[PDB]
Amino acid sequence: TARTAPAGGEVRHLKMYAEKLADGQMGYGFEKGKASVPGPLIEVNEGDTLHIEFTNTMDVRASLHVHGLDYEISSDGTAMNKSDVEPGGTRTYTWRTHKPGRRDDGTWRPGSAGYWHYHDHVVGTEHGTGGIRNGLYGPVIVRRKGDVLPDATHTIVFNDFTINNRKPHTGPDFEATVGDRVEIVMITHGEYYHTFHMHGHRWADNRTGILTGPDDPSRVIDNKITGPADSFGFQIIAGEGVGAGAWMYHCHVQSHSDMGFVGLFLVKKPDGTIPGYEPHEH
Amino acid sequence: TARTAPAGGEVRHLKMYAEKLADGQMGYGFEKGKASVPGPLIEVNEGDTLHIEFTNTMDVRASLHVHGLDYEISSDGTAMNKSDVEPGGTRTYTWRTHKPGRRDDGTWRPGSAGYWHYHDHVVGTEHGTGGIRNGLYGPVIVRRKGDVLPDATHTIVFNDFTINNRKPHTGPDFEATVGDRVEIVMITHGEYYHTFHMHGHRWADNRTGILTGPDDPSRVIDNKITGPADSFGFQIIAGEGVGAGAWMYHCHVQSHSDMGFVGLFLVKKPDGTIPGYEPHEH
Amino acid sequence: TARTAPAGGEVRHLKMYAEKLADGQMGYGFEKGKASVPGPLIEVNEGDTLHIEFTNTMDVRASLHVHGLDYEISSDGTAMNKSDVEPGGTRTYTWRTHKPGRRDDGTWRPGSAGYWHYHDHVVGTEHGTGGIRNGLYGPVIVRRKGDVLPDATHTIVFNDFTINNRKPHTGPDFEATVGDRVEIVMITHGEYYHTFHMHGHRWADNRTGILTGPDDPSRVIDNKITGPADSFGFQIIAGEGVGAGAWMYHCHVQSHSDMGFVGLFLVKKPDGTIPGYEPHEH
Ligand SMILES: [Cu+2]
Ligand SMILES: [Cu+2]
Ligand SMILES: [Cu+2]
Ligand SMILES: [Cu+2]
Ligand SMILES: [Cu+2]
Ligand SMILES: [Cu+2]
Ligand SMILES: [Cu+2]
Ligand SMILES: [Cu+2]
Ligand SMILES: [Cu+2]
Ligand SMILES: [Cu+2]
Ligand SMILES: [Cu+2]
Ligand SMILES: [Cu+2]
Repeated sequence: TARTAPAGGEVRHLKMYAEKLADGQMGYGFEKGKASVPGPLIEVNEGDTLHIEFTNTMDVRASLHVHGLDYEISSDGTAMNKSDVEPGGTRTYTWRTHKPGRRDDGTWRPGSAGYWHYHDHVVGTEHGTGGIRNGLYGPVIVRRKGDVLPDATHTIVFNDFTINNRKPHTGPDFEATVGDRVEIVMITHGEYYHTFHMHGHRWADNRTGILTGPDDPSRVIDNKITGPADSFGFQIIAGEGVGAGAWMYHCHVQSHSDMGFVGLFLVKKPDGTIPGYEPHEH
Repeated sequence: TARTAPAGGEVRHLKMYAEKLADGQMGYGFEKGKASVPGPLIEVNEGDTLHIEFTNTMDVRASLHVHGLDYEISSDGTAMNKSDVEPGGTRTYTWRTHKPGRRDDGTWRPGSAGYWHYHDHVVGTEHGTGGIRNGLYGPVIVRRKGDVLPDATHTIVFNDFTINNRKPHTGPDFEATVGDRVEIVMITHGEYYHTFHMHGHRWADNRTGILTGPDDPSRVIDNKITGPADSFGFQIIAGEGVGAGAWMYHCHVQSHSDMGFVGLFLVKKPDGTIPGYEPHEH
Repeated sequence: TARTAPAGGEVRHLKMYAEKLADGQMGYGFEKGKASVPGPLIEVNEGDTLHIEFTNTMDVRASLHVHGLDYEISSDGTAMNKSDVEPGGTRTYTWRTHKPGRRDDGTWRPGSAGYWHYHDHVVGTEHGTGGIRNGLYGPVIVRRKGDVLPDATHTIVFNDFTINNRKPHTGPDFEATVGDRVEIVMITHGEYYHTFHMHGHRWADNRTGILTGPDDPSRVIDNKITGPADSFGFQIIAGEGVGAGAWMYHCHVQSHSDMGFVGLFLVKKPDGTIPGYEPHEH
C-alpha cells in the first residue's frame, strides 16, 4: 500500500549538456544554462532503454560514463574506445537495463536494479580526474518492479573533502516532515576513503537499504565506509522512533568532520518547528 | 539448546561517569574511580529503554553519543543541540530500542539489534576528536529475541594506530578454552582505515557474524576493512577445527602491523597449555 | 546444466617452492624454475585435506600462511609459532577444509568455501611485508558442492600501487569470447585501500559473486572498496548484454588510475575481432 515501481520496458529519450559554470566548476544539466552539481537524477525501471542526446558545450573534450547499466563499447565514454565528445560536439549515448531471470544453463542473471551514477571520463586526465573534481558527476537509480518508491530523493556526494562540491560549513541541508519516506543516494569520488554517518536513523546494508522481512540477515547500520566511485542508497522514515530534530550527517573520519563539511537532515513537525533548532542561530 | 536472548521490553537505569585518568587519558565507567578504556559494555534486548544518569567529573565539557539506538534530539550528545554536559554536571540520556515489525504501509521496520558503540562528541573538537583519542568510547550490544548468547564478550577497538589505546607490543590478549563460544565486538575510531584479521577463525559478514542455515549467502571471511565509527561483531567457537594455540589478531595494513600493534587470542587445552606457546618467552 | 562442483573429502598432495627471481622479485611455484607472481592457484572442494611439501630455495627464511582454511597452529606460517622455514629447508604445511553443518547445540557451522589466498609471513618483517611486496602471494579457492564452475579463472592482485607486481601501462590483460563464463579472484595487499572497478560487467556482493535466485537481497555492484589481505571473487558472462569490447578494469582511486595501472578484459567475437580495438594501436 506504499507506492511501488511498475514493470519496465519503455524506450526513453533525454537531452543532456556539459557546461562550464561561471565560478570555474563544470556541471551536467538537462537544459543549457541549468547545469547543477551534482548533475540531475536519472531514474528508470528495469527493462527501459535510455537514449541520451549529449552535447558538450565546453572548450575541452568531455564524456559521459555510467556505472552498472548495460552499454555497448561505443557508449563507454572513454577516449580509448573513441567514445568521448569534441568541444561543441554532440553524441547519442545509449544505456540499457534488464530484468533478472533464469538463464538457459539454469543460473540466475542479476538485473540492473540499484543505486548507480554517471561521470566524466576525459577532463583533465584519461580517467576524468579533473572533470570529476570540477563537478561532472550525478546519480542514476534503476528500479525493480515492486520496489518501494519514496516521497523524495536526495543525493549526497563525498567528492574529495567536499559534500557536493560545497565549501565547509555550507551544508547541504535537506528538509522533511516527521513520517516522510526519504531516499538517499550516496556516491563517493576522488582520492580518499570516507565513512558516511547519519544521526538518528539507520538502514540495511543491502541492495535497497530496506529489509524485505524477518529472513534478511543483512547488517543494520548507521555508518558505512566508502571509496571512490562507490554508490549505495537507502530509504528511511524521517524521525521514526526519534522525533523531529536537526539530525547531522557527515563523514566520521575525524579530520574530515573537523574541517566543517557537515550537513543537516532537518526533520520538522507539521508546524515547521524543530526542537532545539533556532533558525536565527544558523 | 545454546542459550538465546529472551524478548525485551524492560526499563533499565544505569549510572555512568566520564573521568580524567592519572596518565592523561579519559574514560567512561559505571563507578567513580573505575573508568576503563574501552568503556564498559552496555547490553540490552530489543524493546528495552535505558536511562543513563551521566556525570561529567572532568574540568572540560563532555558528552555521550550513541550509534544505532533510538534517541530523541535531546540525547544527541552534541553541543549544537545543547546535549553535552558542563564540568561537574549531570544529565540523563535516554536510549530506546525497538523490535522489527510490519508497518501500516506493508513495509518492514528494521529492529535496533546489532553491534553498536558510544563515544564523546565535544572534547577537543565539536566531533569529539580529542575525547575519542583520549579513550572516551565503548561498546553497545542490542540482542534480538532468539539471538545466540556467548560464553564471553571481548571488545577490540582500532583507535588511530592503537588497539584499545595500548602501546605497541602490549596486546591486549584474550584467553579461552577450546570449544568456548567467544563473541568479539569490533569498533574503529579516528583517522585511518584498517583491515581486522584473525588467525585460525572465520565468521559471516552479516548482522550477527553467524549463518542461520544453508540459505544465507553472506561471505564467510577472516579479514574485513573498517573505517572510523564502523562497528560489527561476531561469534566463533574457540579452536574449532584448528585446535589450541596462540592465534594472532591484528590489522593487516602492513605498516600498521609492523608497528607492533598486535594481540593474541590464547586458546588453551583444559590443562591450560597452548601448543607452541611458552609463557616465559612472552 | 552448467558444470558444478562435486562433494569433497579427498586427501591431496602438492609440492610448492619459494624462489628468488632473476629480477629481484620472489615467487611461489609448483615446480623449481616456474615460480610466478601471483603464485599458482590452489583449488579444492570443501572437505578436502591438502598436504603441501614446501621448500624454501631462497637464502632468507620464508613461510606459507593461508587465510580462511583450517590449519593447526603448527601450519601458522609465523616465526612466533616456529612455523617458518630456514633457507634451503623443507616443511609440510597441512590445510584442511570442512563442509557446513548443524552443530550439536543447534547452531550452524559455516563451511570453508570461498575466495581466499596465501602469502609469506616472515620475509622483511614478522608480518611478511617484504615477501608480499616482492611477490610471495597467491589465490586459493574452496568450492561448495553444487557451486557453479567457470570456463576460466583469472587472478587480479592490487599490491600497493601495482596490479600483480606489473609496471604501469603493462596490464595485465585477460581475453575471453562473448558468452564465456569468466571467474575473477580479487586480492589486495600492502599499504593502501583501493576500489576495484570493471567496465561493462557487474556481480553480487556475496560469497560467490552470483545471486542464487530472486530472494537474495545482496547489492549488485561494479565497484568495491578493498584493503590489505581482503579477498573476494565472482563470475560474469563475458559481454552479457553489452557485446564484444576492450573492457577496462582498474582501481577507481583517481591518483591510482592516473598512474597508469590499468588492465583490459578483451572480449572477442568468434572471429577474434573487438569493436573499437585495433591491436596495432596497443
Ligand atoms: Cu573507468
Ligand atoms: Cu571523509
Ligand atoms: Cu552519531
Ligand atoms: Cu566511474
Ligand atoms: Cu556525529
Ligand atoms: Cu590498521
Ligand atoms: Cu592470517
Ligand atoms: Cu560516532
Ligand atoms: Cu598474520
Ligand atoms: Cu588503488
Ligand atoms: Cu566505469
Ligand atoms: Cu594475511
